[PDB]
Amino acid sequence: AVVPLGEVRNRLSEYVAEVELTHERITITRHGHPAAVLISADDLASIEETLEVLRTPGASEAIREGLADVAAGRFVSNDEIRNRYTA
Amino acid sequence: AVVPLGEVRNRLSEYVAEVELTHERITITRHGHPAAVLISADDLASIEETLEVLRTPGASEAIREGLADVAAGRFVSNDEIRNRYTA
Amino acid sequence: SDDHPYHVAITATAARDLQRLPEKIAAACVEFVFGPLLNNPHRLGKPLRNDLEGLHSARRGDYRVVYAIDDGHHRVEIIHIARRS
Amino acid sequence: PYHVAITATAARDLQRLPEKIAAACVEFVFGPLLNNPHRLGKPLRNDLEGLHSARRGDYRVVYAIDDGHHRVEIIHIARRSASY
Ligand SMILES: [Cl-]
Repeated sequence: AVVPLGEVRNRLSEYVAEVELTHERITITRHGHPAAVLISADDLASIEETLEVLRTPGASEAIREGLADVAAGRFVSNDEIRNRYTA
Repeated sequence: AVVPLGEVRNRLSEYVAEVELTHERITITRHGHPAAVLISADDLASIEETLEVLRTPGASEAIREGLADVAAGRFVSNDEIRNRYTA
Repeated sequence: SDDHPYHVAITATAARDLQRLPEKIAAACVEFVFGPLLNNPHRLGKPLRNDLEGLHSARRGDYRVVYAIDDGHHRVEIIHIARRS
Repeated sequence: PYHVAITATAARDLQRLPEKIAAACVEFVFGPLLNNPHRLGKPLRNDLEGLHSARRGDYRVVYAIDDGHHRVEIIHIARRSASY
């Protein structure tokens, strides 16, 4: 939603709860302009975690590979993995 | 900064301005529990565009090569670039 | 895990990742993946955005686990394990 | 308005691109971007702090703004739609 400052101001408690439970962003407007945004803490941290993933050197190309494994059901043995690591 | 909801409600304009001027994030806490984040629109837009760059194949290494060009002053002629793609 | 308990499914890609890591780091990741992660896949990670929507990522120690919560197959699909820095 | 400096990388980017996008990109770079570079683009974060990215059409323009010499350094030009 796009809500003017004073209206956000009057129902801040209500907008924060809505942002909390729907992850809808509230663009707070000042002078017909987008100044700040109410965003869910989970919403922001998932943007940031996506950034951390995407800046990892090989990550986007490997993820594409693992998704193709999923499509093929090319999964390895759990009991073999567990034996091989974890002492 | 971490701020309870009532104090945000009181000086929200000051908090929005502050968030706008620096790019500080206010973590809003309702009843002793984090709920939402006040972030600058330009700040949010800045991390969403960075996502777009990092998602683009080869962008990360191409940018390093371009920075290296700047470091060496390895620039091309503007007149030639216009020529090859204008009229 | 109860009633329709989930299980781990490790792609070839992620096993290759585990093999590429130092044995130490690989061990803790496997411990994390089959215990904490399998039990709270929604809580111990964050959903990803943009090209990566549908996926999650959980952070711990020197590693990042990128996974999918496949509810139709009652699976935690391990797609890629990468090193943190 | 600002001086423009086009890296060899960015020139090669233009060469790689479908001719129509390139011509549209160049027009953009020499006109509007050169007058309002702090506005048309958006600062980049994390490893890209110090850089700006602008987007329009199907092209994306990453650059640095050299205020101390009133100059725009074009670092990389990218195809917007491209993704893994
Ligand atoms: Cl196969």
